Amino acid sequence: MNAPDRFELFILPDDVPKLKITPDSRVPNCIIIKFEREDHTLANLLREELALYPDVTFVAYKVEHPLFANFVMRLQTEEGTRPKQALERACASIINKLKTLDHKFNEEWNIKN
Amino acid sequence: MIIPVRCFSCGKVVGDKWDAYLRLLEEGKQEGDALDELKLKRYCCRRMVLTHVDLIEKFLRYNPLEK
Amino acid sequence: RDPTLNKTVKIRQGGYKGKIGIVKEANGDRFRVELHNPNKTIPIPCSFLLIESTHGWVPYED
Amino acid sequence: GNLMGKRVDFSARTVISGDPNLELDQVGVPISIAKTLSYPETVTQYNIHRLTEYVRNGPNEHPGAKYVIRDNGDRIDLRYHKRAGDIVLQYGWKVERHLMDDDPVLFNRQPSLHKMSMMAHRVKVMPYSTFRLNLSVTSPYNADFDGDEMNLHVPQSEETRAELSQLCAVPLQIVSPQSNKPVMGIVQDTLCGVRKMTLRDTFIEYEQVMNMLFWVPSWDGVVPQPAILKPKPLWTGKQLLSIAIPSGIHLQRTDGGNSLLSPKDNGMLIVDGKVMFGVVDKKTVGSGGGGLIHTVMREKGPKICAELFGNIQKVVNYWLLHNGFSIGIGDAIADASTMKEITHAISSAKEQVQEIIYKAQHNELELKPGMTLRESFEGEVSRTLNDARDSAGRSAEMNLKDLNNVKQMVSAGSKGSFINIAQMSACVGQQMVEGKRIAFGFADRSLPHFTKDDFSPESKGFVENSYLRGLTPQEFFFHAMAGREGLIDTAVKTAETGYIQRRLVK
Amino acid sequence: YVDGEEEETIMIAMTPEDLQTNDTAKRIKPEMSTSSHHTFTHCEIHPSMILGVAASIIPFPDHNQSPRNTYQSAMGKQAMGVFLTNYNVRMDTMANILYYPQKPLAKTQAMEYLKFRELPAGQNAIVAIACYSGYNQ
Amino acid sequence: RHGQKGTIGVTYRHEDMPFSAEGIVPDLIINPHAIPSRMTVAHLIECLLSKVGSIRGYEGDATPFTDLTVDAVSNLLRDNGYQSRGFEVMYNGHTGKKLMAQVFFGPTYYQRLRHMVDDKIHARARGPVQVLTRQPVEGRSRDGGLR
Amino acid sequence: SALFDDIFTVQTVDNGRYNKVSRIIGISTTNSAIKLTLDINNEMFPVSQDDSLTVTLANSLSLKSWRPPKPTDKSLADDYDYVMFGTVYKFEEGDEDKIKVYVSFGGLLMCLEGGYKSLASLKQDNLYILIRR
Amino acid sequence: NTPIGRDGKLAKPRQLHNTHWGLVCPAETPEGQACGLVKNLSLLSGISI
Amino acid sequence: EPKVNIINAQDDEVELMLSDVNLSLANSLRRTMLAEVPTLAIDLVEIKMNTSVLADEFISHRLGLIPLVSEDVEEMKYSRDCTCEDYCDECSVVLELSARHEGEEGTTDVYSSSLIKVSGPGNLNVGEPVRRDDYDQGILLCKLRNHQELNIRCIAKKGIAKEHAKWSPCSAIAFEYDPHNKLKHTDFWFEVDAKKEWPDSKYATWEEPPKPGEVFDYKAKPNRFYMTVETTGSLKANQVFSRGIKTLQEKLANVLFELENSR
Amino acid sequence: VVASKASSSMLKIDQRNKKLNNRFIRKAEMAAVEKRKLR
Amino acid sequence: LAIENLHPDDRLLLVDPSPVFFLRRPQYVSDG
RNA sequence: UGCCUGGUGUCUUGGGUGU
Ligand SMILES: [Mg+2]
Ligand SMILES: [Zn+2]
Ligand SMILES: [Zn+2]
Repeated sequence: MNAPDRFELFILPDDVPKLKITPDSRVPNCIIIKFEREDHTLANLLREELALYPDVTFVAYKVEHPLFANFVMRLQTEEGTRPKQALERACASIINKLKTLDHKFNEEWNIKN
Repeated sequence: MIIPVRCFSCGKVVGDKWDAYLRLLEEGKQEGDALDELKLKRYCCRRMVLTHVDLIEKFLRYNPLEK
Repeated sequence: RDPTLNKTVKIRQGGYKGKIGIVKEANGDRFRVELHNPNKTIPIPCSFLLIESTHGWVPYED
Repeated sequence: GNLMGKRVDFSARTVISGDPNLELDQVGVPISIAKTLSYPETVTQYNIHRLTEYVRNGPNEHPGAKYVIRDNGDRIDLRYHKRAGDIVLQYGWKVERHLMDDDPVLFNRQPSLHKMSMMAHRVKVMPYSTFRLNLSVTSPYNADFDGDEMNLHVPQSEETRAELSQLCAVPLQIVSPQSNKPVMGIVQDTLCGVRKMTLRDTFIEYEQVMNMLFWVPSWDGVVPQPAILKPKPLWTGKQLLSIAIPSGIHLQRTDGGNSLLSPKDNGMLIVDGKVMFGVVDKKTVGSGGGGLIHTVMREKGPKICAELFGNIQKVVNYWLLHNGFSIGIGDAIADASTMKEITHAISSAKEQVQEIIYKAQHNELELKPGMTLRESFEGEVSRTLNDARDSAGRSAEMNLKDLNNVKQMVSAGSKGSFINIAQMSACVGQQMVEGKRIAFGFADRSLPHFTKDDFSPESKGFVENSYLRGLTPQEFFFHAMAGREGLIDTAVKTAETGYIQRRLVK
Repeated sequence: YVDGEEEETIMIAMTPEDLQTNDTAKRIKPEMSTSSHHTFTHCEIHPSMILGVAASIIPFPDHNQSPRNTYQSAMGKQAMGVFLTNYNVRMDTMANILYYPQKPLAKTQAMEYLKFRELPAGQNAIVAIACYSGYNQ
Repeated sequence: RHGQKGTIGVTYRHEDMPFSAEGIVPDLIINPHAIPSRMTVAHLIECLLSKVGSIRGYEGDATPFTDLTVDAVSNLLRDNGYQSRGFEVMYNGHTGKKLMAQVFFGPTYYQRLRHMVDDKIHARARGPVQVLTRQPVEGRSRDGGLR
Repeated sequence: SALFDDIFTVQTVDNGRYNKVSRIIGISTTNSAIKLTLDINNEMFPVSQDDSLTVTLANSLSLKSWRPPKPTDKSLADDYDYVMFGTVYKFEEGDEDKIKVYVSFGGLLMCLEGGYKSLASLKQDNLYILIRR
Repeated sequence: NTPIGRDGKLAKPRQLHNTHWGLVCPAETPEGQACGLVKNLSLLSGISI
Repeated sequence: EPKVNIINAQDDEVELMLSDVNLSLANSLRRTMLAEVPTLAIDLVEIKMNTSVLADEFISHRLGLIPLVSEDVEEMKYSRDCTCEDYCDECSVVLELSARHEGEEGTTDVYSSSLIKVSGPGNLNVGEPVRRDDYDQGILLCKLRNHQELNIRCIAKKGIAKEHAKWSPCSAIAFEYDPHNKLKHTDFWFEVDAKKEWPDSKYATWEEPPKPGEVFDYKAKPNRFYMTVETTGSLKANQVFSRGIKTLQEKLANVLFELENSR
Repeated sequence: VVASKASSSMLKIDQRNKKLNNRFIRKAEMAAVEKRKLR
Repeated sequence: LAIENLHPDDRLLLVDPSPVFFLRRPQYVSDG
């Protein structure tokens, strides 16, 4: 009766932006990123990738409520680095890791086929 | 009522193994050995075939309402 | 007087493509159609409907 | 039935559920109930644009409206209006808009025994069909989520809304006038997890600390220095808990005359909102007086005290989610070294009762003044058997390790007590019906499986076994008799107590 | 057959093992040392027959606190199952039928005569006891 | 079957539930706090016996007043390669990290009761009233009011 | 820079209830009547009986939000094997020359008994303890 | 059913007596007003004809 | 830097070991394979006649759970993203079932082999119900006696397991790391001795047990992950793994594009 | 009646299982009672 | 022949690389 | 131009739900 539609977990409304960024003025060089229609799958990947960068001093995320499909991430880098550049570097690095993983799996599967 | 298509817990397809399970039990195999022969390892899958009660054989005994 | 009221309709676009329903409210440009598939009623624009007729499905020109 | 109390409009009722992610004074309202109920808002020049938007949205789209009421009192129904977009709102009209977020609503559970059973929450519209409560408010309502239902009443005026938000609001009801102590505290797995999280040997890595700090809504964006800086940065659970406590809170407690060095990590010392030592448990964040909640309410006010519940719950719930906690059949089992002790204690008690029986049968028994020979004999036997059960339970409890889950739940105070451990592990004990041992229902015996005139402990309702070990049929029947007595006593005393309270109130 | 008044004058043994004269898990039988000797006249067929229809569904009822047994006896009459095999041809005011009934894995011997194996009213779920996210308190 | 009634609090998908090393996710998670105060040890014993029975392809005999002991069931469970007390090392669904505490885990017979929320939810703004007293009628079926 | 410095010999090591935390008791070699009761993390800085520990107390590591230390910077902690940071919650100005300082490193407690002259400078809000072995 | 009703109630009729052994269920009884007054036959009981 | 080592390979399950990756990446890969790889499943049932003893929606639910071959589902489009009025051949696959019992005695079993593909995308290997062999009858759908007939027309669409569990390609993904507990990520409950009361992991021989005199290593991180991917037959194991990787890459690329277009 | 093949197979399985249970359970009980007696 | 007809010493050669009274073999018709 | 509808018993009894 009051159950929401299941496609609302991943289908993005037109008026809702996928990615909203607002600065966090309490500490220097910090931003708050709000991801819509995402969950732990992308969030944990990004967080653990960014935690290893020497120029990222704080990274965290939280899912406010399990019944709503979104999460909010806090990122805070050194003085030299803008946080959005660090986020882009994390995304590209994970993409390269996945690409080489796929290549190696294909090689191994062909060998053992 | 009738054997479920998928195991509730994990999702393995167990709906195609009811007839084979009955055939194996007919030959004198034990229930554990019959379930092992069908390659049902996880006990979540084993409970689906082990505890299923086949009620459609009782519903079919009633005369059909149309012809 | 809303000739498409209480008529079987089919949805051609959106998240409910190809679902049969019956029009319940016909105020204007926003039709309330109950779905046969789940037990619920949803709003839908007139452009998204295919009203059944004596010869197949007809778009919103009934 | 019609003047002192009557049926009312603008109300709802449904099953309640729990939500760890709700503030203390928030209630989760289904969308259908929010659409059905309404609040008449007067059109002014501060909200005419928003109210026109609501009127356009109609009675089926949230946020929406159901009626428009003119100055003369005529109602315009928006379901049956073909020209809803052709309605212009004049100042002074009323729009019966849908229930929206942060609307104060009165919330109630029956029976309403005291004034904390009706409190005003703030609405938050949510999917699915159950009311949702922060679990700290389940104590004043005497509610749990096994099927209970609660009532919601919507105020219909500005005056009534102000009264609800300024008098009956949940933060204002934390401290009760009945015993000048808080009525809401940390409960259940939050209590268990704040005990486990604040142990002396709980250390947290940097990446988990960052997540735990971001979860605190009131955190100021400064990460505390770790307790251990080298070789590896590590934080203790006490630091992450002190993050949730507002600054300027001082609390000192002495448990069992402990020193300031606290070898057993008991007692408590909070300096400027930072925990120095002491495991946080029921004695600190419970509903008792003089605890952390009472101190915060007296010092900072109802708003900060209400935020304290949310902060503590969020931090502890995240930590416990990523740590885990369970209970199994292995937690109700004691080793053979303890089982032989329990068996020896029970056998010694039975031998003592046998000696008392012999002494009474040979007129060698001392008589307690004011009681007959039979009464004195029965009292002595009952005391001996109760001491037997207590001794066996104490042995079982001293056996248990620190990793035992039942011991952890009992130590935290979240659920259970010593008697539960004793009965699950050591000995169920003596079953009493109407304050006496099992009577002689048959002709001079309790069951047809005993010989006549048998006063042995097992012949009059002493369950020697434990729940883990299993009960013999006779013990099963006697224990069933005792349980039936308990059920009857509850179901009978409730009506008498209700009548007494009604007379007192009148 | 004996009734409630003839039972006053008989001596019953609980089990056939009672007719003749150091483990931490097995239960303890009554010592019954008050009588030098016993002359039993009857023996119980099986002690678990003192339970009714609804209480014969509980597994290990002797390991439970008795009010919980009473609550289960009450709640077992509200469990949806398959009340009859001819539910299609019946016109009842209400009827609830479970799609996929399963028989219990831990059953009792008294369930054989209650036909609980043929018309069961539940399912075997994989249950985990844990404080996962705080939503099960 | 032991008086442990409750209502669904939330539903998680397959990938959000905790899982064991062999990929088994529970259908249902209940709080540990239900056990100690109510002392339903039969719940735990039934779970253990059902685990052993489903592993070995038998049906457990839970008749009361028998010679079955927990230690025999534990020996049988240990012989099959599981922890004798029923615990299992379980991983976190969100992050994949091991849980620090092992989880009691096994099949148990649950039954669905007739009381569903959609048959109890009720709200009223305005509606029919009694003819004699002009107060809201009684009943959810009649769109009545609350007392 | 450093507010206290000494060398201690461990008399007793008590594990007790916990697994990752040990109580150690030590007396200064150069000066008796100076005692040190301390909680340490076993898994990171394991100690044994009769060990010799160089204990140093400082009010700063130099030579507000915490950040992971860059490999390029150098601080006082580079010379030691175990560094903790805590708050002083009691400074017992006791008898003629009996002074007790209680320090809590996030729940891990330390008590330092000694004469007034040695522990006069330890009247600070927060202290670092640096242990070398 | 025991037709003692609600008026003039007492605890003794509602109790589980020793002589109930083997003839009525010790565990099965309703809640509230009819607790103890409504009984269920044991699984081997009979009624004389 | 990442490495993959395959232990066992089959059409339906692959057992492999990942190394030199973070735990988060392996868990995200597991979650993606479980609930974000698109497959093909029956989503609409039009019941032209059903005189069997099963309810119409009972049979509809059973049909939705039947796995269909989803090899070329990438070329296929989502139903909501297809501009065609109604359903075309490029966003849906039409299957038809017709079962009947002849004679006045006996019982007829309706299997998933009776589902006949009527229309679908051109030359795309999608829609056919999965069969173990050429002589495998398949999933039992219903049973019929004399004069009972089942005549339905089903439409299959593309979706993910987030929307409904019937679109999940995997059954259960076993996942495991650190068999010998060198990282001390779990604390072992015990009664007497924790070492002999806990069964050894099935990969315990793949890693050297810790030495008796070894100290705890606080600098170590989980490095080798053992995971087994089982499928329902709609997709092969290698296809599931590769498509999970590709889906994760697409998600990250979408995030990157959003960031770059935000400015 | 003309029972279906599945029902006939189930009946045969039930008869076999009943016989096997009646044998094995009785044998196990006889084995256990003598041990409990000699203790 | 069966396992019973095997020689006791040859039965001793059958070593796993006894029934219990509380594990019944499942049935479908029950009784009554 | 053919033009759209809100109005719901009572009294007993019985079985249940949450305290
Ligand atoms: Mg309740
Ligand atoms: Zn399964
Ligand atoms: Zn199309």
